[PDB]
Amino acid sequence: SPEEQLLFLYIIYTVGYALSFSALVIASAILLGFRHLHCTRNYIHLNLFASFILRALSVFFKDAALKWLSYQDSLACRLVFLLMQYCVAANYYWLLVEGVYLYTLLAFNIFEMLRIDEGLRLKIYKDTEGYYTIGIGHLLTKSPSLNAAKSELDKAIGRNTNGVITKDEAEKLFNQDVDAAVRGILRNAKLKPVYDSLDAVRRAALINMVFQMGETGVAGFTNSLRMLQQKRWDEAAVNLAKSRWYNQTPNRAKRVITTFRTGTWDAYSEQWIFRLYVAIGWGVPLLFVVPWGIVKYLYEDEGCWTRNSNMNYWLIIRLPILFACIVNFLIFVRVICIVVSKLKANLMCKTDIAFRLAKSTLTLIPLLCTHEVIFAFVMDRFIKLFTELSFTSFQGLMVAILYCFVNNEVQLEFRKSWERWRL
Ligand SMILES: CC1(C)CC([C@@H](Nc2ccc(-n3cnc(C(F)(F)F)c3)nc2)c2ccc(C(=O)NCCC(=O)O)cc2)C1
Repeated sequence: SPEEQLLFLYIIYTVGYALSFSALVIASAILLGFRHLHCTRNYIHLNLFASFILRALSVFFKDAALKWLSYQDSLACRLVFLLMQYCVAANYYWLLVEGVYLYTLLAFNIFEMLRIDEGLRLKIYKDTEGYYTIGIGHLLTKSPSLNAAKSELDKAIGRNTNGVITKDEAEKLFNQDVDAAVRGILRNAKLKPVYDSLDAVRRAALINMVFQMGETGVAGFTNSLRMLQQKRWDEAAVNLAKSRWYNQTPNRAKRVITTFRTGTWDAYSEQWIFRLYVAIGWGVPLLFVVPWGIVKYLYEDEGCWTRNSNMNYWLIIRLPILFACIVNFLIFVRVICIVVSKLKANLMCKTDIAFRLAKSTLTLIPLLCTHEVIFAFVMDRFIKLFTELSFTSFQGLMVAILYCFVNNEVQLEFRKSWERWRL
């Protein structure tokens, strides 16, 4: 039946956006409700959810305007359609930053963490403590002798020092120091059990302290190390502030403690980067959607601009989305090469955020960007192509699932909340 076909798909479409809207509002409530979930990774999710929520609001508003000159001829329809067009480009660009964020997350590590905290020295320097240092926090000896410090450095570099050491030589010594740090931890009775239990992020925080203080130095934090092993992050965060370490070097300690508390690199992120994501997710769509709207109002205005079959006016909304999809697939491929490298090299376990976030993002990219690429320059079996409306409707639901409901961190919050209720 012809009429039966169009009505049945209308149901699965509206229930698709009904299940998506609900799931996204609930998911967004979860990310906001629990304090522990307040990190840059989840904030990016909340903006991606909003773009799906607003898209659903367009669908419900269009449908709600059917109840009471026709709706096709009205200007209200063109506005709701223009808002819808905005949400779609927002989905694709918030998906872009979702990939860009992931890529940078895979590129940061302990070496990048220490290069920020320790800084870089080109020449030998006698620090406040009496120790001669160079490179990236490479302490030599406390011996008050620049003559012997240069010689002590000569043996530990290979060639004659003179005093000036190149950027490459410093990176070489930097690798030495970090490898020597992890060997210290694993050769310590009090540091191995906790290090083995920490995630890759909180491992870097533990290496960071050993890099500053020392193997036997950080082993003194008996009080903090125990509650770190027990997954009790927040209790250890306040405990680490009551330290000699925190009062001596406060700016560095607060960054390390945040990394312990949250398990993220937020304490090393620049604030302007997240403002550049919000300029891409919400800003760039505005840059091609409004000129599309203007030409389709001055030069092609006929039934909420549904008959988009004339001139270059189709291309100004389809080429920026194609651009977002091509890059999304380029990130898709690049990320996969990085993840399989880090997994093979035992740099990453399948238990880490970087891998689990890749597990979800690598799913959404070909899920949302495949259609746009396959039919790139086609303007426009009937029943079979009617199925695109099913996937686009459920799209928001799947985003809520992969980025919230199956997230391990949120599941911890529900069990931790249920535990408080009993005790
Ligand atoms: C819809 C489905 C049928 C498809 C989905 C499935 N997709 C998926 C699964 C695994 C790999 N994968 C493994 N290794 C690599 C490699 F090669 F290294 F890149 C990729 N890739 C893609 C999925 C499963 C598990 C999760 C998941 O737990 N998320 C929560 C993590 C988070 O968000 O915090 C997400 C998606 C389930």
